[PDB]
Amino acid sequence: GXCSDPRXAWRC
Repeated sequence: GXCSDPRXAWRC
């Protein structure tokens, strides 16, 4: 759920 998290989304 990396692309689901706002801060992890930057790496997606």
